[PDB]
Amino acid sequence: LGSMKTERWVVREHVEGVPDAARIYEKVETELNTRLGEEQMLLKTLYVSVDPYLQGICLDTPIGDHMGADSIMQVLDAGPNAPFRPGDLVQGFGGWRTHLVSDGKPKLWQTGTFPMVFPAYRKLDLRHYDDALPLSTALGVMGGPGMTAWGTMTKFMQVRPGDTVVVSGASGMIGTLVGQMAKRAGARVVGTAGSAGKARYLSQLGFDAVIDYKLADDADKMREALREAAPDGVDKYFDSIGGSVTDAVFSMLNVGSQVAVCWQWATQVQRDYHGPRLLPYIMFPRATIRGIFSLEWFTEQNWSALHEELGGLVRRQELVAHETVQDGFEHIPAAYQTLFSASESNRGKVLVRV
Amino acid sequence: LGSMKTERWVVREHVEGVPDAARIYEKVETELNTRLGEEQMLLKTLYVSVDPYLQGICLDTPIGDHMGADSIMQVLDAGPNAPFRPGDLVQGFGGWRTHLVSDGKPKLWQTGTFPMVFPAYRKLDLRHYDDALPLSTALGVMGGPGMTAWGTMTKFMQVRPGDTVVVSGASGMIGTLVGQMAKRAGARVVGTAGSAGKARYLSQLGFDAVIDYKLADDADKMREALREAAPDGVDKYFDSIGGSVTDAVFSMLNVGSQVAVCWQWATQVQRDYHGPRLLPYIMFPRATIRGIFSLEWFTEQNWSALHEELGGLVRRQELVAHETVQDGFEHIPAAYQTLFSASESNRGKVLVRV
Ligand SMILES: NC(=O)c1ccc[n+]([C@@H]2O[C@H](COP(=O)([O-])OP(=O)(O)OC[C@H]3O[C@@H](n4cnc5c(N)ncnc54)[C@H](OP(=O)(O)O)[C@@H]3O)[C@@H](O)[C@H]2O)c1
Ligand SMILES: NC(=O)c1ccc[n+]([C@@H]2O[C@H](COP(=O)([O-])OP(=O)(O)OC[C@H]3O[C@@H](n4cnc5c(N)ncnc54)[C@H](OP(=O)(O)O)[C@@H]3O)[C@@H](O)[C@H]2O)c1
Ligand SMILES: CC[C@@H]1C[C@@H]2C[C@@H]3[C@H]4C/C=C\C(=O)NCCC[C@@H]5NC(=O)/C(=C(O)/C=C/[C@@H]4C[C@H](O)[C@H]3[C@@H]2[C@H]1C)C5=O
Ligand SMILES: CC[C@@H]1C[C@@H]2C[C@@H]3[C@H]4C/C=C\C(=O)NCCC[C@@H]5NC(=O)/C(=C(O)/C=C/[C@@H]4C[C@H](O)[C@H]3[C@@H]2[C@H]1C)C5=O
Repeated sequence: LGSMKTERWVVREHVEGVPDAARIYEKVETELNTRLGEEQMLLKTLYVSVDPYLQGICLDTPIGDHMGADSIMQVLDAGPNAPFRPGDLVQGFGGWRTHLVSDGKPKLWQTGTFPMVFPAYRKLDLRHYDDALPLSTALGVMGGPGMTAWGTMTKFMQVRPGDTVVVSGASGMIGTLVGQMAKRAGARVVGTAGSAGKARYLSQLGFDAVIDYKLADDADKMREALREAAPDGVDKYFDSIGGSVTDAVFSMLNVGSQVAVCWQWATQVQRDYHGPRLLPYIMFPRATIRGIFSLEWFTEQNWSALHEELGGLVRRQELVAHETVQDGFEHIPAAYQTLFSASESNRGKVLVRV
Repeated sequence: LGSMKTERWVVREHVEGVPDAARIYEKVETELNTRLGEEQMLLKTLYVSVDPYLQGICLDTPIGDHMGADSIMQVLDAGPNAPFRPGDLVQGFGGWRTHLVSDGKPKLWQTGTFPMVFPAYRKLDLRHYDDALPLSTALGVMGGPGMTAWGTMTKFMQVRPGDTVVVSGASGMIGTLVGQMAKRAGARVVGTAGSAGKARYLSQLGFDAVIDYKLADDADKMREALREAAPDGVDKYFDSIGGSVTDAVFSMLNVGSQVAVCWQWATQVQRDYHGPRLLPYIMFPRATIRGIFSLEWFTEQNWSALHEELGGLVRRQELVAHETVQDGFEHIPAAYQTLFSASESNRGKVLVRV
């Protein structure tokens, strides 16, 4: 009847808007019972992801509980019917915890806005990873974010040569992957970034035009920047921002256009709940708008196609998937903070190697 | 060579909001030159359509111009290179005029909000019509509105047995037609209507619930009636109204739900331009939203299809395509006004026999 010392980051306090990592999260020591049920496993956390969607996960986490997050774990011990053996690497929602016990089965997010179901843990096979595509990429381009970009661009958006594609929130991993895929499919690609460096970075990834969303702060100034960046209209919009940039894009939708709603940062994070009605603007364009919830694509078939298609382009150097690996379980909230407010210096997926 | 006296309804004044049809329009005598260019035809108007979408056509029509509308016409006289011969019957955007000279070719709506192109005149064939499917159906179930409903239900929405289908604006020919096709695919069809007498007309047509949209002023009041009317949520939504009813339906979208946007009466007519941001409610449901602009389906193949699929069911009494034909050219604007003020007595498509 043993037990082990583990550390955990827990939700101290609920604060909406831009969260203040130093204030919401407290690092505690915790005794973990190492006694396993017949198909439970004891796991060690090797990497964790920090993502903006955690802001609204946290505001749904009971005070005192650990911060959920996507992670890479190694099995230390396992009961006789556990899905994985000791040594196996898994990707799943381990959280900001050094170690944990779980059977890796799918689990409801009880206190979520929706009845969301966190996926079963995914076995990672080392043959898929090398120095060009390290194991850590199971939290980025070979993970949720990659699956979001690749799934949208191959199961919904049909970018054609000549199209103008708008990507809001382009500086992040998903945005840059969508842009680079769109460019490969032959499109003019316009993005929004948040400073001259980031906008230059997107220009080095192949974006044809980059608009500063800090300068163009309202839909009118934003309408101006789009009309200059996209003079023939918008065929495809990959939206992570919402708000007044999305209001702007909807005024200039072309016929048969397609909008993918991946996130609404300006609503979720900036509490912008009311705005110009958008549906009156989509009838003549005959525009199709599809909500994106990439969990529906987490199948073994899609993960292989991901590693074939997307892993290939990354390895042949036809496609840049950049990540930023902060070291140290104790710097997890400092890494998370650098997503909001400190996006300067931040390229791609931010991970923490523990 | 020669001329003939005609009457025309012209736009004398622009009035926003709900139309004042007696203040907007003026009936004039107009001498038409009847000397025909080589592809021009002289046509005589048999029926005209009055529709809510005419409110926007009007506001885009220069003062003094004639009011455009959908009509059934008959070729009196035709140049040698005309597309049709005298005696031929055609459906086209002839307008509130007793006679006109046109060449039947597609025409750009110069002054539109959108660069829309009115279609070429479409020859009708009297063989195709009997007492069950009168010639006037070329302005209803065998015309515009019929092609809007049928096209949506066979080209976009995949209604499957067990769905809950919600139709805002259900009393008219389009909502009525959607519901009946949805019911034939196994759905539970919920609607809205404005009376008790139409509420009972829809139910008797096979609707399982009918909210009264006048009782339901609010997005709150509308959620409650919907929750009741559709307890398992919405999988399909045919929207003609927008506004607060649409804000309600978007709060209870099921997974893989489809929304088709037909009109936004609440914004177009009632001038409600702001509301809750709706896009942030579609991501988890993976809702698909498609603007409708049925002009895209006006193809020869699609008409023959519409005749055969619907003309069967309508004729065999399995599909109710009622119509309300007002008599008298001098009454066209009064018939148009009832769509907005006195619909309690209308049934299906409103036309005017000239
Ligand atoms: N529905 C789904 O299935 C799904 C799946 C995965 C992810 N998501 C969500 O979708 C988003 C996209 O992923 P990502 O990796 O591309 O995220 P991300 O870009 O890392 O999010 C932060 C970035 O967005 C930019 N940004 C911040 N505030 C902005 C604003 N108000 N207007 C415009 N841009 C702004 C910043 O660019 P600068 O650095 O240039 O300031 C920053 O680098 C994430 O927020 C994630 O939570 C949804
Ligand atoms: N996008 C396209 O391609 C396309 C093509 C054709 C038509 N449309 C539009 O689609 C709509 C449907 O066509 P239709 O022929 O069936 O017209 P309709 O529904 O007969 O239009 C007027 C009717 O709508 C109802 N109504 C008025 N205000 C309402 C409200 N606030 N909420 C709910 N219902 C309300 C009234 O019904 P009660 O008598 O029950 O009050 C009235 O009978 C029209 O708006 C039409 O212009 C679009
Ligand atoms: C173990 C795999 C992990 C599980 C994580 C759960 C993550 C998903 C859920 C994360 C947060 C959430 O659901 N917050 C409350 C709603 C706010 C807001 N409204 C939405 O509709 C929405 C999303 O729809 C997000 C989708 C994320 C997509 C992302 O890809 C998933 C992560 C995935 C990589 C929002 O954020
Ligand atoms: C000759 C065949 C005729 C040609 C007519 C032209 C009619 C179409 C045009 C009618 C009005 C219009 O274009 N008004 C300006 C936009 C306001 C508002 N925004 C929209 O996107 C919209 C429509 O999307 C309308 C679609 C109608 C659909 C209708 O069915 C067509 C008529 C059709 C039956 C709106 O109403």
